This record gives sequence, C-alpha cells and structure tokens, in this order.
Amino acid sequence: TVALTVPAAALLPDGALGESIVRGRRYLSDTPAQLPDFVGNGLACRHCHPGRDGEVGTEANAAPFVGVVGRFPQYSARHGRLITLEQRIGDCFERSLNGRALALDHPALIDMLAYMSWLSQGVPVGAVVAGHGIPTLTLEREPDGVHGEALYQARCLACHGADGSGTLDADGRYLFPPLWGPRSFNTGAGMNRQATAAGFIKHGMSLSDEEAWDVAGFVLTHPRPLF
Ligand code: HEC
Ligand code: HEC
Repeated sequence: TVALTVPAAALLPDGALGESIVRGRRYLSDTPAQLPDFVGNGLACRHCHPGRDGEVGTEANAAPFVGVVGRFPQYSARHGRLITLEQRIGDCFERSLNGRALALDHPALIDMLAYMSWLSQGVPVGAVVAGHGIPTLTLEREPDGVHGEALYQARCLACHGADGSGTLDADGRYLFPPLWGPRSFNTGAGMNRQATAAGFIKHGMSLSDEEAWDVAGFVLTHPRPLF
C-alpha cells in the first residue's frame, strides 16, 4: 500500500479546476441541499465518508476518497462487469442516498470527480492507499440484537436518537444522521450489510468487536426504505 495524505487546501490552484474542486467538496458535504433532485433521504456523502477540516473522505477505515480515482475502472459483482468511478458514485446516490444517479457528464458529478482527484494527487495509479474502504468486521456467532439494544441506549442514542432518526442542526442538515427509518440509507446500501455496518461502527463510533457486532445487529433490525 501507499500512505494516506491529505493535500493542503491553501495550495489549491487558481482557475477552473480549483473552483470545481471547491464545488465538489460542497456537493459531497451538503448533498441533500445542493442536489435535491438526486437525493431521496437526509444523508450527505460525508455521513459515511467523513473528513476533518471541512474535507470529505479523508479518514482511514471510513472509506476515504484519497486514492480512489486510481482504482477505477474495476469489476463490480453487483453489475457483472467493469464500472467507472462515475458509475460507482451513481450507485451510492441510488442506494446510500435513496435517490437517483446523476448523468455521467453532469457538472456536479464532474466537480465531485475533480475533488476526489485532488484528494488523490500524488497517488500512483493502481496503488492501494492505507485505510481505504470500510474494513468488514465479522464474528463467528449470531449478532445479539437484545444486547445491541442495550449498547445502543448506552453508547449511540444520545446522538442518533431513541428512534434512530438523528439530530438536525440549526441549518436543517443532519448533525447526527438517521440510522433507520425513512430518511436513512435504503436496503440496497452497503451499510445495510451486517459486517459492513459492524466495521463502520467499530472504526468510527471504545467499542469492542463483540459490542460493534451486536449493536450493528440491533441497528439492522429496523425498517428503512426499500431499494
Ligand atoms: C450510508 C453510508 C454511505 C453514504 C451516505 C455514502 N456512501 Fe459511498 N460508500 C459506502 C460504503 C459502505 C462503501 C464501501 C467501502 C468499501 O469499499 O469498503 C462506499 C464506497 C464508495 C466509493 C468507492 C470507494 C472505494 O474505495 O472503492 C465511492 C466513490 C463512494 N462511496 C462515493 C459516495 C458519494 C459520492 C456519496 C454521496 C453521494 C456516498 N458515497 C454516500 C457508504 C456510503
Ligand atoms: C458524538 C455523537 C455520535 C455517537 C455517540 C455515535 N455516532 Fe454514529 N455518527 C455520528 C456522526 C456525526 C456521523 C456522520 C459521520 C461522521 O462525521 O463521523 C455518524 C455516522 C454513523 C453511521 C453512518 C451514517 C448513517 O446515517 O447510517 C452509522 C451506521 C452510525 N453512525 C452508527 C452509530 C452507532 C451504532 C453508535 C453507537 C455505537 C454511534 N453511531 C455513536 C455521531 C455519533
């Protein structure tokens, strides 16, 4: 692998590329408000691809976008063929954001690509960045949703709510995003898979593997939009 580094925002170039990168950041950070025609729930990309200092997709083990551009196109079992990064973004719009994919030449999509390419500056094509993806967590026992409920009350509820509906900020964006119900990710999302939810919870959200497994199980007992 190669190291995860985050470029300096002060070193952004003047001109069309720099302006596109800034728009891209905003689409990724503020997706429901910026792209209402394409987002069907309350989630922005940053809610599963977090970043510090206003950036998005810069955190190891929380599916950073640093180095993502050099890993596409790639085979998708989901599609049964090679897909592009534009198509992969469309999938997260359809599933994680319960919405609609942008056209593959939509200016907002191109701005999101520009931003991801900026984060990827200096990463060799084909290289794997340390911390890429959301590593799965699997245990060789059933997730105990009863234990998970108790863990949820103790460790998660204060932010994500008794009803998993999250907490809005003053501007109507989710400070703490919804984990289930009509404003959360749909059943087609990767986060709807036990081992992915457990891995995300483990690395972001301290919890033991056993606790992450059980609380993921509890989270995933709830209704959410059907894909
Ligand atoms: C509900 C959680 C969630 C939301 C919201 C979400 N994603 Fe994702 N995304 C994931 C998960 C899980 C993966 C799989 C990570 C992995 O490969 O291990 C993923 C993977 C990706 C990848 C591929 C990363 C790689 O390393 O191959 C891209 C690109 C991506 N998402 C873009 C977006 C964009 C753009 C948005 C906003 C439109 C978005 N996602 C919203 C959960 C989410
Ligand atoms: C300090 C408040 C806080 C606590 C406590 C917290 N979270 Fe989160 N959670 C967030 C925020 C904010 C995000 C959006 C991503 C980010 O910025 O880290 C998030 C994202 C998530 C996501 C992905 C986005 C979505 O809407 O599905 C899941 C799943 C999640 N949290 C589950 C949990 C679980 C389970 C616990 C308890 C083990 C937990 N969280 C504890 C604040 C919290």
